[PDB]
Amino acid sequence: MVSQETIKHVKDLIAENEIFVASKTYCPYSHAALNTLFEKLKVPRSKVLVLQLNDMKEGADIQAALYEINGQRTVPNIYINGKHIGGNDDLQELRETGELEELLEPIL
Ligand SMILES: N[C@@H](CCC(=O)N[C@@H](CS)C(=O)NCC(=O)O)C(=O)O
Repeated sequence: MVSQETIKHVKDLIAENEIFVASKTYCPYSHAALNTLFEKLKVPRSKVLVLQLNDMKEGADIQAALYEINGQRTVPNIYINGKHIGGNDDLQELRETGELEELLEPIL
């Protein structure tokens, strides 16, 4: 299983960044989520930590830690202000119900 140190590291990165996005360079859904955040929602790049797990030594451990934490297995795995949003579909869902704006206010 994933070490407790890895779990702690991931929890820390999520808490230290207004928006946290576990991603993979070749993931169509990650491109979509980031496009929405940066271009459509105009979120400042400095407010988002984007980790391309497929390009990181600990990428695999981080993805397993995330499953341990929130039960999600896929990327993108998005958090906004420490609150787990989910994947791209989850992000788009919140926009359609008009609930994403209230979450981004403190960040924008
Ligand atoms: N419905 C999900 C789909 C995400 C998805 O399928 N991501 C792929 C990468 S393109 C994935 O995580 N596959 C399993 C893995 O990479 O471990 C979303 O909208 O985020």
